[PDB]
Amino acid sequence: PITAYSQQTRGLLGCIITSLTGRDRNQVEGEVQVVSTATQSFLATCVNGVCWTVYHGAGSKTLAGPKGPITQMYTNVDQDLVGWQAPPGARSLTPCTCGSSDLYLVTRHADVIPVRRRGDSRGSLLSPRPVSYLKGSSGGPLLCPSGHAVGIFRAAVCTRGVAKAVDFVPVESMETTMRASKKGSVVIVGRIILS
Amino acid sequence: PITAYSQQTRGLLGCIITSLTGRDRNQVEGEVQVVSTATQSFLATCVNGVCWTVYHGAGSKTLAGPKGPITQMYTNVDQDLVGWQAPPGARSLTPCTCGSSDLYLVTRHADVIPVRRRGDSRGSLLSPRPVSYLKGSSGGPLLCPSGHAVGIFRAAVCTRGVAKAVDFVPVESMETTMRASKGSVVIVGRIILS
Amino acid sequence: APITAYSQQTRGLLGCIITSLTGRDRNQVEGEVQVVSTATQSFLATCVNGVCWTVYHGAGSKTLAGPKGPITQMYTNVDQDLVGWQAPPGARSLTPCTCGSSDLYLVTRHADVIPVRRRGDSRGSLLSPRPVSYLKGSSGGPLLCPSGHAVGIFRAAVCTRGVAKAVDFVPVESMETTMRASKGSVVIVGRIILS
Ligand SMILES: COc1ccc2c(OC[C@@H]3C[C@H]4C(=O)N(C)CCCC/C=C\[C@@H]5C[C@@]5(C(=O)NS(=O)(=O)C5(C)CC5)NC(=O)N34)cc(-c3nc(C(C)C)cs3)nc2c1
Ligand SMILES: COc1ccc2c(OC[C@@H]3C[C@H]4C(=O)N(C)CCCC/C=C\[C@@H]5C[C@@]5(C(=O)NS(=O)(=O)C5(C)CC5)NC(=O)N34)cc(-c3nc(C(C)C)cs3)nc2c1
Ligand SMILES: COc1ccc2c(OC[C@@H]3C[C@H]4C(=O)N(C)CCCC/C=C\[C@@H]5C[C@@]5(C(=O)NS(=O)(=O)C5(C)CC5)NC(=O)N34)cc(-c3nc(C(C)C)cs3)nc2c1
Ligand SMILES: [Cl-]
Ligand SMILES: [Cl-]
Ligand SMILES: [Cl-]
Ligand SMILES: [Cl-]
Ligand SMILES: [Zn+2]
Ligand SMILES: [Zn+2]
Ligand SMILES: [Zn+2]
Repeated sequence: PITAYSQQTRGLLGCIITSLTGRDRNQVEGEVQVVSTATQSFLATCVNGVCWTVYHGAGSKTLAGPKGPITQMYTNVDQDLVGWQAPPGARSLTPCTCGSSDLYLVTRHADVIPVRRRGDSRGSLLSPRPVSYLKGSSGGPLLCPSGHAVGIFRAAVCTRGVAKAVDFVPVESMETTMRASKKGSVVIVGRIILS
Repeated sequence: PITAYSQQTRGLLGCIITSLTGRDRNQVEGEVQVVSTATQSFLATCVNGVCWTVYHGAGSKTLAGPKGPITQMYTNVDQDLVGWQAPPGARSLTPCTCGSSDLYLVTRHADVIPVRRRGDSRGSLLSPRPVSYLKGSSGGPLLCPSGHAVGIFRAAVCTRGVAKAVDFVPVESMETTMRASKGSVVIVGRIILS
Repeated sequence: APITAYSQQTRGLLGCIITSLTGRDRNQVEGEVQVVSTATQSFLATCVNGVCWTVYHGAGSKTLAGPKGPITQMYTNVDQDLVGWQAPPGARSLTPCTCGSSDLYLVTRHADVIPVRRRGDSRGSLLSPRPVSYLKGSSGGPLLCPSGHAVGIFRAAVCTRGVAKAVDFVPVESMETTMRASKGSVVIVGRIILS
């Protein structure tokens, strides 16, 4: 069912300047936004109109947006989780409600990697890959077979440079951060379309 | 016998434009090229006129050339291998025929690390070093004592931040690849051998 | 702890790049630990007795950008992963520790003050482990005793499964053994003030 492809929209130049100005008037499209500070790149996934990514990529940094920089609405260092108001045009994934243990991690290179959930915030890859297959995909989505968000990719367990299992912030942890709330900008340099 | 030294030729700014334009009018020299996207760096080894490197660094990107960007001539994801037409000026290594297990790995820093081959695509360092010695040297060559290409550095077995063994695409897999068949990757430096 | 810290960014990537090329940094220098960068990677440097020390695996044999142009290395020790420059005017200097305490504190680029238990000449254990990301990019940062004196600089970490448990450092002694025995410039892009 689940397939994906990537689209690069900027170079490092556009990125650098966008970061400095915090002003991105490119058209936002897709559910998964390929994201970057000037010095490191990772993914940001959208759920419930909020654009979620990891703190170990974003920091407390703002998001470059059409009317200037967007301050983080949510920030949870303990859960390695931040979130901005999703910019106009960005599609939002719906949270999973079926309880499927068969998860699908989508990577920055638009690979769809099977995972079996074996814990609340953790699961094993059905076939190990070199860690390069995952690196730079933090803040990417884990999807159930219906393509609903179960959680966002946070870390991976590896040995001898081969990743055997993953760690993610579940979608429930987001609801808990959301309720509990109640120099450079991060830049959208591409996206990953789903289906 | 084997020795090697490095030469940088571009800054990151130079690299950024050369990447976007896709046009590199610099003089290509050496057998091993220090290569970079705008955002990561590794190596590319030339063998029999083909300029090889790793997919996990270069993706499916073109290579900035003196008459515009050059499209990958080979792309084997499963082996983590990509190849371009070697750009004019580059020198080319010849595959090893002597079957030696005494390999020698050349790094981006130009260190010549002795490796004992212990499998088709696998070998051990005679004395371990910190992973930082190797990191960024994917696409670099592993050389027999006579200075010929046996393979191409791909990944490393490390623990506690020290590298003990390596994994490399053998020069035969390249022959199999050859038989079967936004930004450009940029040459920002090179490594001269002897 | 009597020891607390915060960081100040002073440059961005474009600013860093130019300054690397020129090797001329006219920015006013402050604090003991300097956030340091080549164009393509970033780490830390610590001042002890007028000498600004960092890791070779970050700086190599690069000059340091200075107010009257680039500063050649005063000490280089690749066996120990150690390099040092004359501390540029403005830079405050920590003092070597003499109490022989084993209750060390690692300071990171994100201004975290991590407890460590010295368990060897040049090695220690984190009192409570953390994800490796907490340490990455903090090489050349200070390990301090309870009195805020230097015992050594952060060099490497022992990790498994993405969690850092122990660390490896150059002792301050080894620097005194270096002191007796003996294209781009590295650029300061921020600092970390201690107390
Ligand atoms: C308790 O739950 C967790 C659980 C985890 C926590 C945590 O995970 C960070 C993880 C640990 C480390 C890691 O997994 N390995 C070394 C193993 C090999 C690589 C595995 C491949 C991919 C991994 C997803 C990934 C990644 O792609 N990152 S990335 O995109 O490349 C990038 C650096 C942003 C550019 N994540 C990641 O690589 N890294 C950090 C922190 C926090 N860090 C900080 C600051 C100081 C950086 C604050 S919080 N917290 C946590 C909490
Ligand atoms: C079956 O044989 C192999 C066998 C291996 C395969 C594979 O190896 C990638 C390897 C696994 C990981 C790794 O070794 N460690 C974590 C251990 C610590 C570091 C050891 C130091 C240096 C290592 C050589 C090195 C390196 O220098 N890389 S690099 O230059 O710095 C750089 C990021 C590109 C800039 N290689 C590398 O670091 N990494 C990838 C893929 C493919 N990946 C993909 C995409 C999605 C990225 C497609 S194919 N395939 C494979 C196949
Ligand atoms: C004998 O004592 C030691 C002992 C160790 C030696 C050594 O260790 C460097 C260590 C080994 C490797 C490592 O620990 N891991 C992969 C594990 C996961 C990460 C742990 C997190 C943080 C670590 C502190 C740190 C760091 O933050 N680095 S950094 O800032 O990000 C950066 C790349 C510079 C930008 N250091 C570091 O990560 N790395 C290298 C060399 C030498 N290297 C060279 C050249 C060839 C590069 C010359 S010497 N020497 C040594 C000597
Ligand atoms: Cl390691
Ligand atoms: Cl800048
Ligand atoms: Cl923090
Ligand atoms: Cl990390
Ligand atoms: Zn579902
Ligand atoms: Zn030979
Ligand atoms: Zn003391």
